[PDB]
Amino acid sequence: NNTASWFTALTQHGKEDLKFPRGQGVPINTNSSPDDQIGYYRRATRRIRGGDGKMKDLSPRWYFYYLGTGPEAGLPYGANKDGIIWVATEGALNTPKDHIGTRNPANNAAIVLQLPQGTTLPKGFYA
DNA sequence: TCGGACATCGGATTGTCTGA
Repeated sequence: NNTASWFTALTQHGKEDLKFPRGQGVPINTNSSPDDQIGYYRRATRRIRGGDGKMKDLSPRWYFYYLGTGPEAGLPYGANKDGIIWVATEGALNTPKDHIGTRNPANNAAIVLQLPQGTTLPKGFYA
């Protein structure tokens, strides 16, 4: 409603869940420092009614949140939770990114998620 | 101004229109 990821989601089109090699996965963001570049993706799988009136489960969306923000703001980095994967630029600081926070869609459009050139993605995520 | 309806999932964590 009024709290969202700063970024569009990575859509999972295949069987493989999202995951990244250590050091990879944090979006580009000119308002972020390297110390800021740590957080998680959270999976959201929606069940919706199609135009034929039949229900269907859409491809999962994985949204990025900086550490200590968003729906799992209280989770420490590395905590095991289904549908949460952790990412950090090497050397990022293990502190909540309060000053970045989350996005209010009434005030700001999402940034289309950009990963660093050469980032590895699992099959079924489109690059 | 702003809440809400609705689309067909693209972006619904939006886009678009518009009644109130």
